[PDB]
Amino acid sequence: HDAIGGVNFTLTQPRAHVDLGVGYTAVCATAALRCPLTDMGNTAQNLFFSRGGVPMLHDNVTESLRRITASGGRLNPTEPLPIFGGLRPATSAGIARG
Amino acid sequence: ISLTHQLRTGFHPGIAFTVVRQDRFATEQLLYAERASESYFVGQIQVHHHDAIGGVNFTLTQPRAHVDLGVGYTAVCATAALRCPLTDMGNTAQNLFFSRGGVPMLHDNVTESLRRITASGGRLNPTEPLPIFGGLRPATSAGIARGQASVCEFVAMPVSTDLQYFRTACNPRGRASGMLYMGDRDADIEAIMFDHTQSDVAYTDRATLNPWASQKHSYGDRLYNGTYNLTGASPIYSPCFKFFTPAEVNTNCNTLDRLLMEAKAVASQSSTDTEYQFKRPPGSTEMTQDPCGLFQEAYPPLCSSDAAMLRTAHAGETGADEVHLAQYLIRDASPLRGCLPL
Amino acid sequence: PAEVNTNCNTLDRLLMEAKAVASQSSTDTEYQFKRPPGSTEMTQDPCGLFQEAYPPLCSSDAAMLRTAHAGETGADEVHLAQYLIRDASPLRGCLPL
Amino acid sequence: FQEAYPPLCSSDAAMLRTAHAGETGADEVHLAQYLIRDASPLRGCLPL
Amino acid sequence: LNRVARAALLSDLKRRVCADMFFMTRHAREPRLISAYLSDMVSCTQPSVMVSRITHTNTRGRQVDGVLVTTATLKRQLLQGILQIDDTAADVPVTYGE
Amino acid sequence: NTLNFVRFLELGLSVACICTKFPELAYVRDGVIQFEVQQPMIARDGPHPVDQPVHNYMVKRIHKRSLSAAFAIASEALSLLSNTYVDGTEIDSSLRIRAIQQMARNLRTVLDSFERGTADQLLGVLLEKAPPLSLLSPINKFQPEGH
Amino acid sequence: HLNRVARAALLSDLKRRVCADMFFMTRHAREPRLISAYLSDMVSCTQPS
Amino acid sequence: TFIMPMGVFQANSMDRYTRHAGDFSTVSEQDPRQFPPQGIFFYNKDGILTQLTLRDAMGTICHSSLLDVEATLVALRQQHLDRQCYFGVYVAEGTEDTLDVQMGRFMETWADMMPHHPHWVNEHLTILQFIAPSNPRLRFELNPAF
Amino acid sequence: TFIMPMGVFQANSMDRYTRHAGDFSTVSEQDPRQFPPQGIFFYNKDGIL
Amino acid sequence: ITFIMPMGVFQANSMDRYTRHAGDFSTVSEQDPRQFPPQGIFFYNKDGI
Repeated sequence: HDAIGGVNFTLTQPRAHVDLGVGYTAVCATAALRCPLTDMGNTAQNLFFSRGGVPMLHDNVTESLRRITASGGRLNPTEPLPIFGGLRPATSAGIARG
Repeated sequence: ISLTHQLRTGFHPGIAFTVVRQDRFATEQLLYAERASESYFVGQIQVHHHDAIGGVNFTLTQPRAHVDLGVGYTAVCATAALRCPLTDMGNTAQNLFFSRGGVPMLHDNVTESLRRITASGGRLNPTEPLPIFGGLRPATSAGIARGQASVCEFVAMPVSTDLQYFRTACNPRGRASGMLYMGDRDADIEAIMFDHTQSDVAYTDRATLNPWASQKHSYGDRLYNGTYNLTGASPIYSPCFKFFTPAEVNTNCNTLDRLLMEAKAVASQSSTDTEYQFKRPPGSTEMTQDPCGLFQEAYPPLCSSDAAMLRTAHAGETGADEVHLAQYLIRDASPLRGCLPL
Repeated sequence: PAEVNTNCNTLDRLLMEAKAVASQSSTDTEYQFKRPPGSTEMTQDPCGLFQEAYPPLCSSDAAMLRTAHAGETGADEVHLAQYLIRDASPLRGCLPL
Repeated sequence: FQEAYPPLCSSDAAMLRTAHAGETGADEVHLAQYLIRDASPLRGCLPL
Repeated sequence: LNRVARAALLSDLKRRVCADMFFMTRHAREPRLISAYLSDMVSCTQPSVMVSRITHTNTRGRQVDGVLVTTATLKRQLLQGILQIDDTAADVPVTYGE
Repeated sequence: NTLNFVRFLELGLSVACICTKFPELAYVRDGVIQFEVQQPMIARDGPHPVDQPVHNYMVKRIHKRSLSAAFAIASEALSLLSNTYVDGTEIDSSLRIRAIQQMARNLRTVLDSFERGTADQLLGVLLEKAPPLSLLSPINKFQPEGH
Repeated sequence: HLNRVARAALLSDLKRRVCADMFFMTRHAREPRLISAYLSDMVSCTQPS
Repeated sequence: TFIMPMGVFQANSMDRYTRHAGDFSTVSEQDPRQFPPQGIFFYNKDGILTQLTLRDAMGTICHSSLLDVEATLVALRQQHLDRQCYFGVYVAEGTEDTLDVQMGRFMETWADMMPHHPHWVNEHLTILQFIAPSNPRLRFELNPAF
Repeated sequence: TFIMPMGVFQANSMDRYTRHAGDFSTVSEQDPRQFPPQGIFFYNKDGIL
Repeated sequence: ITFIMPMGVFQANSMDRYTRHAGDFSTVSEQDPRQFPPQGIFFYNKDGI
């Protein structure tokens, strides 16, 4: 395969396997516990990321409700509210403990 | 002035303080090294004959060189034994009148009376003549103490502050900071440590523990931060200078490698020839391993808001009741758990 | 309601779902997003094949969450109207307190 | 030079004697009195 | 590493450095655990180049693998009941090589 | 640094697999393996239905996977190898030999990667095959036969 | 070549040696792995001649 | 480096709980565990409690540095400021009227002086809500004396 | 997956018992524990409350 | 050696109104000699009493 300025060789080899055991021929079991990767934190799930439900009749009410939900929370939709977007939470600074 | 009146009288003005105090301990180390840790080169001796009082001085000299011929790390040192504590865990009011340069008060008589009442109630005081063009050294000590006088600095903070913060390894600034938190850009060492539109990293539900010593130009930062240099003339070491001062940055190396680089024995920042834990004297070269300096943390020792709960009913272990009504007992969390008996 | 075929017996199916099912979260993100497309991480999943959850050490008042003995945590069940749910998750003796 | 040795006390020793001879009174104190204690050499010899 | 792994590693590292600090005077009463982390210390450094002709060996002939420098008190605590002596004499090279 | 070559057979994990070569593997559609197992029987009386010996016929099929590794050559290496811009002087012979040393030192590791990675694939498949012990042990114990 | 940190505390570290451990024998009739911690560290110790 | 809080007062009423009937009481009529603490007591280098109190902080707080706000103002003036109503921060002068016409005029103007809610009325906030980053007033709270 | 009930109030009167009379007393004339709870307290990854 | 010694001493710093296990040096009624100064000096001479 041609790349950079020269060539790249990709060496491939097909192979296949069969489980020739009548019963179960392998057993795994968790043994030790390492550091927990996640945080046992308190980050309330924000339901304002979802679109599709019947909206409230007055738009200002919905906007005020979203704004008041934003206070006292970490993850919130970004303020520009990008139409045609993922409504992803705003990125933050460094992570503390997972 | 009213603070003078109230703090003397026994009144409790609506603020609270957090103390910070730096201590030294003598420790015996433990080193391991592999076979080809250093490629070592030896020169050839040469002699200088130098005239003397009546005769001659021969100074034999020889040059040599050393190289690290190891791909990884070939030597690991670990602090092993706790020998004697070196400095005093005293109750030390830092005196801020050692600093000159701030905007003085209008009436010089009031400033003089304030200096008298501040040098009052305390040890370390500008000498009475108040020399102009001087270092304002404290009234020189007579015989020495039991340990180098370890200065304790105070930081203001609101009264209703969550006490649970101090029962673990906390940070005096109130908002945990440092270089150890990175990953996407380079100019985030400032966003973490000063931007208050973003939550605190450690306690990820609030901006900062106290808003009087965490923002860009708050009281605590304006008074202790080294970049403003307010206590420049004061020879007193400030134990919380290392928490409020933004460290210089080079992002070329990844975080783990840089952590290891900072982890070795950094040069001393206190005094081993001057008796009040003065600023590091020029030309002083003592190598000191410095934990809780690269993590920006301070360990809370066994202290209680009251002489009450400190000690309990079995002739052995100390008191263990955490909080009773409005007093409190902060159980020890420093590395000095099984040492420094009671 | 998980999609199910019922041709084979219950125990074999129980073992089939017992393998390390593929992950349904994210690892490199700071907020535990949905499973990113093209990520193949194989993780064993208990309490997902039994449709159950384990309650951790929780209480309605920080006062009873700890006892005054320089050691273990409190264990009283209900004081006046608060509560203290003793830990029953598999992490009884780990996760230092 | 300068500093000091001691043993274990109780003054209302109406914080002194109930039935032990061993390790008994150590939380400093009971009502309004003065309950001194213990830090020169020998712990636990010679029962009372 | 990604952010999350680094943060978890960081918290674990902080816990470790707060715990494993004065190890020779805190856990002085457990000789077996002392030998349990000395072996961790020895097996945590990478080796270096293997160029040599004559090396430091014991009387049997087994090549040594490092040097462990202490204070006399520490040396005695280790020799008393923690580490086991292998040999009391050594073979040492007696030339530089210019 | 001289990397050490690992042969898959020397590893203790080799005891768990029956390796065999098959050059025409790319033309296999559905490799099929067969079983025929009979079970014993005991005789009883009373209000029990008289039973008959049973036979079982089980059939399994092959699962196909693959292994791939890469191998790079810079442009200057190709230019030196093709002899397109050679000047016939001792200066470039050293460059050519450097390029060839790079190529060979590279190819050795590339070939070694297949040996080193067959063990990886075996671990992967064994993990994907093994039910947990905590379930398998009581299941294989507290039911005598089944149904 | 030390300063006023070692012997100005000659009464603050030594007088440790003014507060723990002591004159051997006979109240606690009950202990062999420290009785030779000033017994098994005071008999043989340092520099030669 | 060791750290200790001194004047911290547990505001929440549930936190001022005692572990039994009197698990710290008196003989006097007023159990003065209810009074806010004023000192901190820590074991010295020596096995010694010593005393650090509020009064020891006078070497740090009663300096003139508590009134050096000028640099803070200069720094604050260099950010983005939005036009806000000036109801609570403006002082006028009289117009030698009957003090009734003045009040009527002030009411008429006050019908629309404020297009929003003033920031200095929201004192109902609890400490947790005040600290939270969404609070707009947080960045304006720097000195304890200003 | 961890699950914690959060605002649950034990409705029946018999269940709101105290194991001792003086268990958690206060200075207020009304015990601030009869009120229905509003929060849940648990331990973080590092032991932080 | 020398030591020093005592008659009832007093504290100063007003920080000790605490309690642990109790019904106290108090009767049906109020304030005869108990909110008051300690007693004094006594001792305990040769062999146990």
